[PDB]
Amino acid sequence: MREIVHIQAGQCGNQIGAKFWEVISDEHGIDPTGSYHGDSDLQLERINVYYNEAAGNKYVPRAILVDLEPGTMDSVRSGPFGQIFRPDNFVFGQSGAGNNWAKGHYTEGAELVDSVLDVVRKESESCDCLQGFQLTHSLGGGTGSGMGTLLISKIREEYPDRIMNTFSVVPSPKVSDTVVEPYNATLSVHQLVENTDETYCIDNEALYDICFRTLKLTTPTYGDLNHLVSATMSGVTTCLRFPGQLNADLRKLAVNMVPFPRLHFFMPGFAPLTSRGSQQYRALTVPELTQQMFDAKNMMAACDPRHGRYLTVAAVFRGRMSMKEVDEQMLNVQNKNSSYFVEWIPNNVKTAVCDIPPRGLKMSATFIGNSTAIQELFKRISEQFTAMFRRKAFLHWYTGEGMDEMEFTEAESNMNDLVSEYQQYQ
Amino acid sequence: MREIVHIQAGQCGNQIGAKFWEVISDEHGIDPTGSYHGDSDLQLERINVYYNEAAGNKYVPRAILVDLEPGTMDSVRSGPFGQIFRPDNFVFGQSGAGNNWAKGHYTEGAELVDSVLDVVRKESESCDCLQGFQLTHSLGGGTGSGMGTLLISKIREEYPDRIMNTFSVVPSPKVSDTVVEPYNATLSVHQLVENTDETYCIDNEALYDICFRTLKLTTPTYGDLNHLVSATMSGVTTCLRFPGQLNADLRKLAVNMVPFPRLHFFMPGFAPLTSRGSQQYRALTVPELTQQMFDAKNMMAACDPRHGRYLTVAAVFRGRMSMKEVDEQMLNVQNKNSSYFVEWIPNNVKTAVCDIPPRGLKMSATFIGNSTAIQELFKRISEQFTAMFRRKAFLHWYTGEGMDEMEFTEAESNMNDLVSEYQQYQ
Amino acid sequence: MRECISIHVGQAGVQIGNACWELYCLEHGIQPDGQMSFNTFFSETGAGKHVPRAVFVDLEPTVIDEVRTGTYRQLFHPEQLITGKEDAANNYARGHYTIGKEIIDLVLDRIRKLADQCTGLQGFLVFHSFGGGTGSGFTSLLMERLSVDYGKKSKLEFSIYPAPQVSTAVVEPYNSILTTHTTLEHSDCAFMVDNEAIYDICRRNLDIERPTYTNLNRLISQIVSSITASLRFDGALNVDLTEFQTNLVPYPRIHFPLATYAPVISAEKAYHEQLSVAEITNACFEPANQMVKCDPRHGKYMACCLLYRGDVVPKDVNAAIATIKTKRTIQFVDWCPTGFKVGINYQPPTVVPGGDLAKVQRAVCMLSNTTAIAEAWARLDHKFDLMYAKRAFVHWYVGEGMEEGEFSEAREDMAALEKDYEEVGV
Amino acid sequence: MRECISIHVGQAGVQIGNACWELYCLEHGIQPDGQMSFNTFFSETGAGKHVPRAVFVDLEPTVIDEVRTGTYRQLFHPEQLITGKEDAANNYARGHYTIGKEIIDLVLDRIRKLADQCTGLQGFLVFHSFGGGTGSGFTSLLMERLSVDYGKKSKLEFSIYPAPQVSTAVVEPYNSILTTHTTLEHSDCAFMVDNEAIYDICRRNLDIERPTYTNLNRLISQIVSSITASLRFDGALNVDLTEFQTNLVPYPRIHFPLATYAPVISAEKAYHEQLSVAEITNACFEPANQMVKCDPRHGKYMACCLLYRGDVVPKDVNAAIATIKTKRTIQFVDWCPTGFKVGINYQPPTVVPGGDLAKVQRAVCMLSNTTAIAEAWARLDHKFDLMYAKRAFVHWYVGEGMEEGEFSEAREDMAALEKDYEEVGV
Ligand SMILES: CC(=O)O[C@H]1C(=O)[C@@]2(C)[C@H]([C@H](OC(=O)c3ccccc3)[C@]3(O)C[C@H](OC(=O)[C@H](O)[C@@H](NC(=O)c4ccccc4)c4ccccc4)C(C)=C1C3(C)C)[C@]1(OC(C)=O)CO[C@@H]1C[C@@H]2O
Ligand SMILES: CC(=O)O[C@H]1C(=O)[C@@]2(C)[C@H]([C@H](OC(=O)c3ccccc3)[C@]3(O)C[C@H](OC(=O)[C@H](O)[C@@H](NC(=O)c4ccccc4)c4ccccc4)C(C)=C1C3(C)C)[C@]1(OC(C)=O)CO[C@@H]1C[C@@H]2O
Ligand SMILES: Nc1nc2c(ncn2[C@@H]2O[C@H](COP(=O)(O)OP(=O)(O)OP(=O)(O)O)[C@@H](O)[C@H]2O)c(=O)[nH]1
Ligand SMILES: Nc1nc2c(ncn2[C@@H]2O[C@H](COP(=O)(O)OP(=O)(O)OP(=O)(O)O)[C@@H](O)[C@H]2O)c(=O)[nH]1
Ligand SMILES: Nc1nc2c(ncn2[C@@H]2O[C@H](COP(=O)(O)OP(=O)(O)O)[C@@H](O)[C@H]2O)c(=O)[nH]1
Ligand SMILES: Nc1nc2c(ncn2[C@@H]2O[C@H](COP(=O)(O)OP(=O)(O)O)[C@@H](O)[C@H]2O)c(=O)[nH]1
Ligand SMILES: [Mg+2]
Ligand SMILES: [Mg+2]
Repeated sequence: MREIVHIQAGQCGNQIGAKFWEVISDEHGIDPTGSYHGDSDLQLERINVYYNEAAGNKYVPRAILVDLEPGTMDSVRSGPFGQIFRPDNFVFGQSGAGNNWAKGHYTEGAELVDSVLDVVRKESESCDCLQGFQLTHSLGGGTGSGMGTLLISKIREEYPDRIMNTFSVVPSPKVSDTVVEPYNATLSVHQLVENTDETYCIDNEALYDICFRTLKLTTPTYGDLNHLVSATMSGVTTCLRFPGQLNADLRKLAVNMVPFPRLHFFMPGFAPLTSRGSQQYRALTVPELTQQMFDAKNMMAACDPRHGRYLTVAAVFRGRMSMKEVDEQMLNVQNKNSSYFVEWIPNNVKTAVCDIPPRGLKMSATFIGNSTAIQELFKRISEQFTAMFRRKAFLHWYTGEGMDEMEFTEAESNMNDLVSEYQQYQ
Repeated sequence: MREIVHIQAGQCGNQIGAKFWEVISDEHGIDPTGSYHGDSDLQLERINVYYNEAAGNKYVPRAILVDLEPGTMDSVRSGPFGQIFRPDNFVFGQSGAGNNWAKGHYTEGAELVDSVLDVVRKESESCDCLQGFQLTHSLGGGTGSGMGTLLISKIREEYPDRIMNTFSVVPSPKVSDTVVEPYNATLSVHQLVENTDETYCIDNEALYDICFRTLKLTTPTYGDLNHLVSATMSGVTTCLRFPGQLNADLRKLAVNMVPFPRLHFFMPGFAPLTSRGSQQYRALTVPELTQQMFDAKNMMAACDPRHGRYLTVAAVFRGRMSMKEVDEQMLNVQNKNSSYFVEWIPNNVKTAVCDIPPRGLKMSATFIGNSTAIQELFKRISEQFTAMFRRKAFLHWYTGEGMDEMEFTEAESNMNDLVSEYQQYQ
Repeated sequence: MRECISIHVGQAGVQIGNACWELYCLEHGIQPDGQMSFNTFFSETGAGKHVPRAVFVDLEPTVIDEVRTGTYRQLFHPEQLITGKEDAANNYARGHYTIGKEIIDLVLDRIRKLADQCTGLQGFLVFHSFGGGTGSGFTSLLMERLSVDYGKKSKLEFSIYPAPQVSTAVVEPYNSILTTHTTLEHSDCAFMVDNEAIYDICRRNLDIERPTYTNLNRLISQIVSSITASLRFDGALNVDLTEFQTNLVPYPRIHFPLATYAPVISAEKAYHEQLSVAEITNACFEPANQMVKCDPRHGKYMACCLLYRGDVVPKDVNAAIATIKTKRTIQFVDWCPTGFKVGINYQPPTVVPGGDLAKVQRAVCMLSNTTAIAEAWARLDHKFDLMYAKRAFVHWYVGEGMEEGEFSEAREDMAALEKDYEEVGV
Repeated sequence: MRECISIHVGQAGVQIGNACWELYCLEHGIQPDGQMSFNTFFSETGAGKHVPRAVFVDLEPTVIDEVRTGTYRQLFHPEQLITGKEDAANNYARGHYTIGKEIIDLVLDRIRKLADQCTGLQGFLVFHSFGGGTGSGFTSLLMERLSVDYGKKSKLEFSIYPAPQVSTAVVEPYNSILTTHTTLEHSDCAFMVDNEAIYDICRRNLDIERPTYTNLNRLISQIVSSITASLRFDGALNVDLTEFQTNLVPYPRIHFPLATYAPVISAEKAYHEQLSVAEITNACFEPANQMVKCDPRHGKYMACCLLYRGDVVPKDVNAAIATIKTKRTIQFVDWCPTGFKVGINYQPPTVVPGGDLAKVQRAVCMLSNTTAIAEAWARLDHKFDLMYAKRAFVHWYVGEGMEEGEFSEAREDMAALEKDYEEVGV
C-alpha cells in the first residue's frame, strides 16, 4: 500500500531527481539494468512504493520527467541510470522557457500539460493505493516555477485527498543566480502556499556552507549538492518503505509538523556530516547525531534558527538505538534551549525510528524544522521583488503573455501575510 | 568523573603541550595512532580524565590548540603525535601577534575567541563531570599573554565553579628573550591573579641550571626542557588518574596550597634528577628523593628559597613506600630547617601518594612550593616594566590598539600589592 | 531539438562569419568538406557532409567570391551564398529602399526553407555593422521582414559600434542613427563591440603590436561561441537565447549589451599565472577589458550575465560574485539587487591554430546593460548634429528616397532613449 | 598562510633583488625555470613553475632589460617587470612629482593583484637607495600609496645609506634628506647598510682585495634571508615581521636599525677556527663588523634582535647574552634592561656557488637601534647645509615642482630627530 508518484519539472528538478533515483535504486539493490541484486528480503518488501515490476524481474520508477526543452532530459538519458526509466515517461517540448513563469504556466506549459496529466492518470490507475505525489523543482526558473505550479494545481484538483510534497530549490539572497529570480519565486510560492501540503526548502548557499565547513570540500560539484538533497529525500520516506520501532507515515509527519494550514515550509537537515579524515576523532552516538542535526552549519535553508523559534521539529533516526536514550537526549536539548522552542507545544519534537541504516553507516538521522525564523527568507525575496516592481522592471516579458499588475500585487500580499503569520506566532 | 579540558595558546604553550600529550600518551599506553597497547587495567581505568574514545578503540585528547598564526600548529601536525589530535580542535588565524598583548587580547584574538569558546563548550558538554581547565602559555609574548588571558576570563565567566590552572613560562631577569617582555608579563599577571586558581611558574634559566648541574647536559634542547615541564604536569594530576594510599584531588591541592585567594603562584620541582652515569652512585630512598626535591638546584622558578620562607609545600610521591617513613622524614626536614617554614601553619607540608610509578622508575616525586621568596621575581619584572614606562618606551604599539596609561598603572599597582602581601606574611 | 539559423550581412559580418564557422568546425569535429546538440549549427546531408545552417549576403560580389574560392567553400551549399550587382555604397538609402527592395525576397525564401528543416527553431543570428552601407539599411529591412513573418521567434544582432574617436567612413554617423531608428523596434537583443577596445586589448593583454582584422574577428568568434555553447553543449545551469531576452531586457527598448571575454592571454603570460575563477571574474569586470569605449564606473550595471566554460565549480563562482558585490566601486542599480545570471558548461573553449589566444581551462563571457553606455550614444548624437548642421553628404541619401524630417525623428528617438537611460540610472 | 610581497626599485635595489632571488631559489630548491612555508616568496602556477611574489621597477629600461635576457628570466612572469621611458636622473623631483605620477598607478594595481593571492598578507619588502633618483622619491611615493591603501599591513625598507666619507653622486645629500622627510611618517621599520663598511669587512674578514657590487649584494641577500627564514622555515623561538616593529620601534619616529651578519669567513679561515655560538655573538657585537660607519661605543643600544640559524642551542645563546651584558664597554640604555629578542631556526644558511662565503653551521643576524647612529645623521645634515649654503645643483630640482621652504622643513625635522635621539641617550 501507500505508493508514491514522482515528478521532475525543469532543469534543476530533473537533475536532482536523477540523483534521487540513483540513491534510492542503490538503497533497494536495484542496478542500472532494472534488476534486483540485493541481499535482504527487507529490500523488496515495500519496493512498490517507488517502483513498478515488469516481466523478467525488471523494476521501473513510477517517475515522470517533464521539460520544455530536450537537452536536459537527453543528458539524463545518456547518464548511467537514465536507461532505467520507461521511455514513454519523458514528456518534453522544444520551445524554450526563457526563465519565464508565464511561458511555463500560461502558454508553452499549457500546451504540454494535458499529456503529462494522462501519464499521471495511468500511474495512479496502476497503484494499489496511491499515497501521494513528490515533485522536484526550482523556484526561480520558468519550467519548475511556472509549469511546476501548473502541474500541482491540476493534480490537486484531481486528487484532492492525497499528499502533495515538493523539494523546491529556492533563491539565496547573497548570491542570485538569475535576474528575474524574485519574480519567478514569488509567483510560484503564491500557488505553492495554497496547493501543497509540504515543501522542503533548499538554498544552495547553505549547501555550499555545509560542503566547505563540515565535509571539508574545497570544490563542491552540483552532483555532490544533489546527493545531499537526495539523502534528505530518502530519509523522509524511509518509514514508508521499511520497518521500525516507532513509525512515520508521510501524512503523520504532515500532521505533526503543520499547526496551521499555510505553515508548511521546512528546513531539512542531515546527520552525520563530516569529512573523510574528521570521522576517526568521533564516535556515533544518538547524542552526537542530535548535536549535529541541531547545528546551524547542518541546516539546508538560509537562516540562523536562533533568529526565531522552532514551532515544530521532526527527527527521523535510522539504525539500532535505545528509544529511551533518544527521548532523554531530546528532552535535555529542549530543557537547555527552551527559548528556541515555542511554548504552545509541549513535547516540541516528534521522533521517528527506522530499524535499518543506510548502507555503510551504523546510524543516521534526518531533521525537519518548521521555524518562525524562515520568515526572513520570505522577507528578502519580497523586498527584492518589490524594488524591481516599483520600477516595473522586466515586466513587458510577462505582460506580453497576459499577466496583470493585480496578480503581482496579490502575490506580494500573500507573501506579506505569510511573514505576518510567522510574526504572530513568534 | 572529574574530566579535564586542555588548552594550548601561543607558540610556547603549544610546543610544551605537544610534549605533555606525548608523555601522557606514553604513560597511558596510547600509541600515535590513538590505539591502546598497554599491559595494565589500571592504565585505562581513568583514561577519561584526558581522553575521549571513538569508534574502533580510538582515543583522542580533549585538547584545544589555539594560535594567531599557522606555522606552529602546522609543525605540531607534522610531528609524531600531531596526527592523534582531532583536526577540528585546531583553531587558528593568519594575522601575526607582534609580541603584543593588545593584538592577543583586544583585536586579533577577539576575532577568534568565540570559535574557540564553542569548541570548549562542546568538550564541556561531552564531559560526564567536568573538573577543570589546564592551560599552557608564555607570559612574555602576545598570543599566550593576551589571547591566553582573554580565554581564561571568558571560561571563568562560563564555568565559575570549576578549577582553572595554568602552566605559565615566565621571564628570567638575567636573560630576557624579548624587548617588550615586561609589558606582556605584567599585563598578563594582572588578569591571572584574578582569574586562575593556580599558576605553575616556570623560568627557563632555572631549567637550564637543572640541565647543566644535575643532568650533566652540555647542550639542552627545548624538547628536553619541555620534557621537564611535562613531567611536573603529569605528576600534578597523577592522583586523579590512578589509585593511592593517600589521594590528592586538584581542588584538594588548591585548598592545601592557597591560604589567601591571591597567593597561588607555585614553584614546581621534580625528583629524581640525575645524569646517565651519576645514578649508580645513588640508591632510591624516600629520604634521597626528599633531599633532591628540597635542593635549590631542583627548583624550576628563579629564586633561592632561602631568600624567604615556604608558606606551604605539597609533595606528591609515586611508587611503593612506607607512609611512616615519608612522614617521619618530612618531620625531620621541618625540624632541622624550621626557619624556612612559616610558623602559622603546623604540619607545613601536605603529602600525597600514588601507588604507581612512572615507567622505568621505582619511585618518583613532584614538588609544589608556595614561597614568600617568589616576591623577588615579581619585583624584578615590576622594576623592568617601570623603567620603560617612565620613558613611555614602545608605548605607541599598544596605545594604537586602544590601551590607556591608567590600565598600565593599575597593573603596576596590582604587582606592588602582591609583593606587599608577601612581605606581610614573611 | 533546439536549433539555430545564421545570417552574415555586409563585408564585415561575412568576414566575422568565416572565422565563426571555422571555430565551430574546429569544435564539433567538422572538416573543410563537411566530413567527420551539433544540429543547432549543422544540418546533415544524405551522408558525409554537414551543411552550416547559414545565410551569406553581400551586394559586393568580391566578398563572397573570396569565400567561394577559399578552403571553406565546399562546406557551404551554394543555395546560401547570395550576391548582388552594385554595392550599397555606404548609403542606408541604397541598402533599404533601392537595391534592398529587390533581392530581400530571395533571402527571405531561403530563410523560410531553412526553417522548414528546424523542428525547434530557437531563433536567428544576424552579423552586420552600424557603419556599413549594406549592414545599416539592408539589415534593418531583413529584421522587419522577419518580424512580419515570425514575430515570436528569438532574434539577435552582433553590432559593430562606431568607435567614438577613430573614424572609418565619412557617413558612419548617419547610417548608425538610421539603423537605430528601424532596428530598435524589432530586434529584442543586440550584442555590441567596437574595434578600438579590441585593439587596446590586443596591445595590453596579448602584447600584439600589429592590430589587424583577422585576429580581431577571431576574438568576436570566441565570444559568439561562448554565448552559444549553452545550446551547443551540456552543463549544469544552462542557457537559452530566450533566457537572454528575459534576463537582459528590463524595459523593451533598452536592449544593448556590451560583451567581454577573459582570459585574453598569450603563450607566455598563461604561465606566470594560475588563472582562478575569481581572478577571471575580476578581469572581466576591469574598466579596460570591456569591448567598448565605455567606463563602467560612469553609470550602473542594470542586468548582467556571465557564461563560464570548462573546468568550473559553482561555489567558486558564487564566491567571486559575492566579492564583486562587496566592492563599492562597481555600482549597481538600486532597484535590481539580483543582477546576475550564471551559465556553466563542461565544454572548455578551443582556439584556432595560427591565432592570438592560448589554452585556458576556464573562461567567461560577460554581457551587461548599463546607464554608462548612454555617453557613447550622446557622443554619436553630437557627431550627427555637427555634420547635419551643414547638411553635408546629404545629396547621396536624398536621391534614393528620403525625407528631411526622418533625421529629426531619429534624433528625437535618440534623445528619448537617453532620457530613459537617465531615468533608469536615477 | 603568512605570506609576503617583494618590491625592488631603482638600479641598486633591482641588483640586490636579483641576488636575493637567486639565494631563495638555491634554498627552497627552485630552478631557473620555476621547476622542482615556501609560499611566502613563491606562488604556484597550474603546474611546474613557481612565480616569485615580486615586483621590479626602474625608469631606466637597461637595468630590467638585463634581467629579461639573463638566466633568471623565465622564472619571472612579465606582468611584474615594469619599465619607464626616461630615467629619474638622480633627482627626487622627477622620481616623486613628474615621472612618478604616471606609472605608480600601474605598480599599485599589480601590487593589489598580488595581494589578492595572499590569504595571509603579512607585509612587504622594499629595496631602494638613499642615493638613487628613482629610489629617493619614487620609493617614498609608493610607500605613501601603500599607507593610503592598507595602513595596518607590515612595511619594510632596505636602505643603502650614504657613506660619510665616500661619495658616489653629487646630490646624494639632498635626495637622502628628501626621502627622510617623506618615508619617516609611513614606513614603520627600515633596515640599513652602507657600502664602505661592507668593503672593510671584505678586506679584513674575507681577505678579498677587490671590492665589487656582486659579492656585496650577496652579503645583503644573506642578511635578508636570515631576517626572513623565521617566516620561511621552522624553529623554536620564531619571529614575525610585526614582531620586529613591536620590538625595534620604541618611539614611532625612531626606527632605523643597523644590520650585521656573522660569520664572514673565507674558505681557509673557517679552519683554524671552531665557530662557537658565544664567539659568533662576540663577533657580531664587534665595532668593525657592523655594516655601517658607526662606532657602537659612541652611544647606547636601545633595542636589539638576534636571529640565530642552523645548529644552535638556546642555553648557549643565553650564556653568550649574559657574557655580553657583563661586558662594561658595550653600553645599554638605562631605562630598557630587556633589550634582546632571540630567534632560532633549524635551517642553516646556504651560500651561493661562485661567491664570497663558505659553509658555517651557525650564523647570526643582529638588528640594533642606537643613540650612536645620530652622528651619521648629523654628518649628513652638515653636508646638506654646506652645499645648500651656496644653493648649488638646485636648478635641476626647482624645474620639476619644488619649493625653498621644503628643504628648511626637512632640516628642522632632522634636527628634531637628533634632539629625540639625544633625549633617549640621556
Ligand atoms: C568509510 C565510510 O564510512 O565512509 C562514509 C563517509 O566517510 C561519510 C563522510 C559520508 C560520505 O558522503 C559524502 O562525502 C557525500 C558526498 C556528496 C553528497 C553528500 C555526502 C560517503 O561518500 C557516502 C557514504 O554514504 C552511504 O553509503 C549512504 O548509504 C548514502 N549513500 C549515498 O549517498 C550514495 C552515494 C553514491 C552512490 C549511491 C548512494 C545514503 C544516505 C542516505 C540515503 C541513502 C543513501 C558513506 C557512509 C561514506 C562515504 C562513502 C565516504 C557522508 O555522507 C553520507 C551521505 O553518508 C558525508 O557525511 C557523511 C558521513 C560519512 O561517514
Ligand atoms: C636506565 C634508567 O633508569 O634511565 C632513566 C634515567 O637515567 C633518568 C636520569 C631520567 C632520564 O630523563 C632525562 O634524561 C630527561 C630528559 C629530558 C627531560 C627530562 C629528563 C630518562 O631519559 C627518562 C626516563 O623516564 C621515564 O621513563 C619516565 O616514565 C618519564 N618519561 C618521559 O619523560 C618520557 C620520555 C620519552 C618518551 C616518553 C616519556 C616520565 C616522568 C614523569 C611523568 C611521565 C613520564 C628514565 C626513568 C630514564 C631515562 C630514559 C634515561 C630522568 O628523567 C626522568 C623524567 O625520569 C632525568 O633525571 C631522571 C632520573 C632517571 O634515572
Ligand atoms: N571586425 C571587423 N569589422 C569590420 C571589418 N570590415 C569592416 N568593418 C567595420 O564595418 C564598418 C564598415 O562597414 P562594412 O561592413 O565594410 O560595409 P558593408 O556592410 O560591406 O557595406 P558596403 O561596403 O557599403 O556595401 C566599419 O565600422 C568597419 O570598422 C572586418 O573585417 N572586421
Ligand atoms: N649594493 C649596491 N648599491 C648600489 C648599486 N648600484 C648603486 N648603488 C648605490 O645606490 C646609490 C645610487 O643609486 P642608484 O640605485 O644607482 O640610482 P637609481 O635608483 O637607479 O636612480 P636613477 O639611476 O637616478 O634613475 C649609491 O649610494 C650607490 O652606492 C649596486 O649594484 N649594489
Ligand atoms: N541543486 C541544483 N540546483 C540547480 C541546478 N540547476 C539549476 N539549479 C538552480 O535552479 C535555479 C534556476 O532554475 P532552473 O531550473 O535552471 O530553470 P528552468 O530550467 O527554467 O527550470 C537556480 O537557483 C539554480 O541555482 C542543479 O543541477 N542542481
Ligand atoms: N619551554 C619553552 N619555552 C619557549 C618556547 N618558545 C618560546 N618560549 C618562551 O616563551 C616566551 C616568548 O613567548 P612566545 O610564546 O614565543 O610568543 P607568542 O608566540 O606570541 O605567544 C619566551 O620567554 C621564550 O623563552 C618553547 O618551545 N619551549
Ligand atoms: Mg562592403
Ligand atoms: Mg638607475
